[PDB]
Amino acid sequence: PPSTDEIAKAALVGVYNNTQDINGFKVGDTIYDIENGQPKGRPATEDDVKADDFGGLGLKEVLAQHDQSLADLTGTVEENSEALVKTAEVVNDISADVKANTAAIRENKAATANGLETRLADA
Amino acid sequence: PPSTDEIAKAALVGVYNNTQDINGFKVGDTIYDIENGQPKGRPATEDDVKADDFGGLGLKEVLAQHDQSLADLTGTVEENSEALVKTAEVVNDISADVKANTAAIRENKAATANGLETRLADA
Amino acid sequence: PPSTDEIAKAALVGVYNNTQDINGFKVGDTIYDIENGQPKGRPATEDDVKADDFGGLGLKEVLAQHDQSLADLTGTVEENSEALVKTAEVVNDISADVKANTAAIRENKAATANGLETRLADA
Repeated sequence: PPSTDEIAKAALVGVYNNTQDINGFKVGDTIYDIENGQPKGRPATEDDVKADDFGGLGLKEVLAQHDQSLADLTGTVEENSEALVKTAEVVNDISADVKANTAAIRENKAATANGLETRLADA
Repeated sequence: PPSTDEIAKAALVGVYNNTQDINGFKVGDTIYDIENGQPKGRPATEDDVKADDFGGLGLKEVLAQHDQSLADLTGTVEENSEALVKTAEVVNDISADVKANTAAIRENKAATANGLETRLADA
Repeated sequence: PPSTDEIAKAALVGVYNNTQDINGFKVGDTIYDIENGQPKGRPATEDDVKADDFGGLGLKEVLAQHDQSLADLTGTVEENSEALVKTAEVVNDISADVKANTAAIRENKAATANGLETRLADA
């Protein structure tokens, strides 16, 4: 069987490894495992750091980076939403002016006494 | 050296601390450390909660909040993408009408017997 | 009291559980607890997997999924930002053409000798 002493040491080493998973590690930090039922330390190299799923940052630090990313990205998305509204307002305005002008173009597309005397004269 | 008993107790306390990191803690939860090689508990105060990198939420809960944020933010981004397409369609439509009207404005910008008788008469 | 042996075993089991929280588990993985101060294993069923807050993925894997989501979503948001700029440029262009045409429509909306002789004749 494993003695109480071996169990205890394996638990302590396990705890250390989870603590590095949570809090991160860097070049030169001790990395521990169990060998001959004894804890054995060696220094983390840059290869160990690169082999870690998150480059040794630890879960807490990656989560903090995600908080910053989320807040920043939400800010850009908010700026884009407002730009969309402003653009839609302008476009509707332009849509009214193009129709008013169309109607104007349509509209502007408009294109005895004698016997007595004789007897006397005879004398 | 540290006895088996001290190793075991330090491992148990280490486990408890990682478990609080993962699952969170709140005011009044016991916080444990090792003193004189013995585990020692004290109550978490609001100062301890505030001093934690994630306010005592724990890694699981912060990750759940990130799941909700991601799903919500992706929904807004999806709404913005569709608004963009609808806006582009309308704008292209307007772009066709402004050119048709321009051409119309261009186009509408258009702006013996006698001797015998005598001898007789003599008589 | 709890013996050193019980403390050690409880620490080892605690470590295993945190390690599954961090790294994930799947159907058929051993799940351990403490019973009669002894560690006791049983196989994870699909019910256990479903009962886990993240379906047994583990914190590292959920964080990796969040990295992929963040990078992808940031890419869409970047595409939307550029589409917005291109749309705004086009709209401003159209806004200039609608005003030029308006002014054109306005402008095109334009709509003794005798006594001597007698004495002689008498002879």
